[PDB]
Amino acid sequence: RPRFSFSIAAREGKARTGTIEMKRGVIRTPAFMPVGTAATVKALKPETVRATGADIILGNTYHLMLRPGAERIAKLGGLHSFMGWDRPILTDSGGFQVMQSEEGVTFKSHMLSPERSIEIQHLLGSDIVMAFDEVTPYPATPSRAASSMERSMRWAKRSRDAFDSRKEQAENAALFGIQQGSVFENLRQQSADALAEIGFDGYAVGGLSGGEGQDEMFRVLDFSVPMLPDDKPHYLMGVGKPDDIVGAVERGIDMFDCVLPTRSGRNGQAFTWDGPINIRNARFSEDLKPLDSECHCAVCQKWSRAYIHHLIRAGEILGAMLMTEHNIAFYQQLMQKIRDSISEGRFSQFAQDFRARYFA
Amino acid sequence: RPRFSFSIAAREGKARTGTIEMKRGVIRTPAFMPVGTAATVKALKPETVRATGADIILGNTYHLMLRPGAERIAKLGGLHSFMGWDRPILTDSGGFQVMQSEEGVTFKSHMLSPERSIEIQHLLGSDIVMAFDEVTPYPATPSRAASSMERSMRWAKRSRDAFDSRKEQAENAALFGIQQGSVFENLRQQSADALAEIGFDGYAVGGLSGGEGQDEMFRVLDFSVPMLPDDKPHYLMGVGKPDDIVGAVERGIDMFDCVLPTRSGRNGQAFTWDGPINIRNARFSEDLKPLDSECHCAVCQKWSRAYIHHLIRAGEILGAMLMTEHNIAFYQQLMQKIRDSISEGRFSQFAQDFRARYFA
Ligand SMILES: NCc1c[nH]c2nc(N)[nH]c(=O)c12
Ligand SMILES: NCc1c[nH]c2nc(N)[nH]c(=O)c12
Ligand SMILES: [Zn+2]
Ligand SMILES: [Zn+2]
Repeated sequence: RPRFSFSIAAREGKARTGTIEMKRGVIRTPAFMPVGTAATVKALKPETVRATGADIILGNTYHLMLRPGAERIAKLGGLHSFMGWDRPILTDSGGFQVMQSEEGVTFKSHMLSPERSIEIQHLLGSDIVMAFDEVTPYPATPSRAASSMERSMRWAKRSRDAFDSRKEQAENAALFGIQQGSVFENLRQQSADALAEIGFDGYAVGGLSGGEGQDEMFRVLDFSVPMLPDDKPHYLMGVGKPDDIVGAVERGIDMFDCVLPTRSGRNGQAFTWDGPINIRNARFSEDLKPLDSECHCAVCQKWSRAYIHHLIRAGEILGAMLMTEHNIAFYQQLMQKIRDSISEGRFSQFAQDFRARYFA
Repeated sequence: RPRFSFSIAAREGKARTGTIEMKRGVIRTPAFMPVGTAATVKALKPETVRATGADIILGNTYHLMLRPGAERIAKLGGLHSFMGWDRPILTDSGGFQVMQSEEGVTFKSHMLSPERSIEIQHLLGSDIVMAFDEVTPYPATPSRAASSMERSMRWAKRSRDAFDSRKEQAENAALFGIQQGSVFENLRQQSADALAEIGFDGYAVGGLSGGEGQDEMFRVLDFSVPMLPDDKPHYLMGVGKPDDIVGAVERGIDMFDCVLPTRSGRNGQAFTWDGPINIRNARFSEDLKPLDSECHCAVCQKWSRAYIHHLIRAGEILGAMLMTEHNIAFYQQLMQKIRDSISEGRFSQFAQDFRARYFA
């Protein structure tokens, strides 16, 4: 396998399905990345993450640099070895957790800058490295959005140069740039233009899911995604709810990460094709059905709603484990249905059918 | 398989190795039972419990009756179905958690008595049912020890009769009686005599590990175990540390349960053949070795001390999972080495070698 190759196998409107080939494996797009905060997808062994269908997971640069430490992980062999996940890993850059000077930022639990962020991602042994950016809070005035976007584009060039100057990283990993500009079309365009002039392996749409709500997010995606190079992956960071994913794919997004399936699983929320359920609710106390009637996951093959209800109410670790496994499996099944429907030219109908039942 | 059959395959001194055949499976003795408090061996799926070598697990009557409820579990199909463990389950009776009238006891989180305890164990679908007893606090005066023992023997007969009057339970489960009498040889003998006159499928030594310490516990086992019927299993409830298990087997015990491997795993203590380690200690922060150098468990095949150190310090659920799996696997490997050494007539040497290295 090459360092990086993205191929589109089929299209429907703005939606695409295809593959990213990297040295540690192939990633089927559109892809959902389970989030490994501190070198673990919470409550799951890596084999279990893989069994659900995940091709790639996300690691958080900010958190890993605080504990256990980036240099410590490198000394121990890198993140893949440390946590026992041998497939691709994408690492975010830290600009979200940060949300200061033109050089970068210092904070108390440390320093982050374009150079230091790329270096930490190198120390971890990341396959997909994200450029270090400045993330504008929503809402943002035009002036502030422009200033943060301009800074982010200067930092994208510094990110690019830091990555390239590290031969081992440049030869074996990929680097993605991050579009900014808040909700403003002209800034989004300036940003896209700047990123494409520098050139990246992939392009994230940054700055959304920051409080603007789905309508506004979709409106911004409507004009922002066509500004990115068509022949590279489009990554929407920190999204999201199933309906957010479907609608973002309808608008050209190829990759996703979110803590929702994991976090909400631990809290008692299970995803189903008829919408999420609150497993702690009394209505589930003697319900022998699985979490979801169609789900192929091991949890739904083996345990009832009633049992998982008990586990979560009791604070048992196995409750977290089962909820999380199901939720991640559900998310992967969603992505698989999206991939198959696009390849078969029936994604429009899938989205319609999905929504009518999920929000019945 | 029969309802119940215990066969001794080999002996060395007072130590025995053999099998208990029951309808849901065979139990290799000497046996360690992982404890499932509230319908879960904490942090482990039942398949993982089985993969470690466990033949049987313990369920806590007291806790299950409080949450989720005994009648609720019966309505849902019984404990095996509820939690997804299809092999034998032993349930304790509640007399430990209780530690009042001659009829039984009422308390606030409910009622327990010989009849109600046997009924709850029936509702759960237990394979090995324990008689309901009264457990004397240590230390106990001779007079108090005698009174509690006498009461326990009256309650053993009531337990026996309740079990027998329930045809389904009598035909498919086994009933074990519990010897009491504190540290007093004459009371222990009276108790053994009373239990054997009633007749049970197995005999537990109750009332120990209550603060008397290992020396005293071993002294009491020295005279108490020979009082029990030789041809039935001998169960030491709530024991224990590896060296406690070895010494109890040297004195004729065939079965064990304890929360130590699970509880102490979650807290950061890993068992090793050179003794327990505190994985949170700084000395493990960059240690690439497995938890134990010889352990065959999946955790030690795959992850380092350093990683598990990180997980436990971070409060991650996977830390609990890995620690627990290892500790239960260690305990099963201990039991396997005990079984093999007795069968091969080299258990004396094993015990000696085990102790010299574990306490080096
Ligand atoms: N949801 C927006 C977002 C999530 N994670 C992010 N990480 C970075 N560097 N930048 C961003 O804009 C975002
Ligand atoms: N360690 C003593 C002990 C543990 N669990 C027990 N359960 C019962 N019924 N009786 C007992 O004496 C004990
Ligand atoms: Zn499922
Ligand atoms: Zn191990």
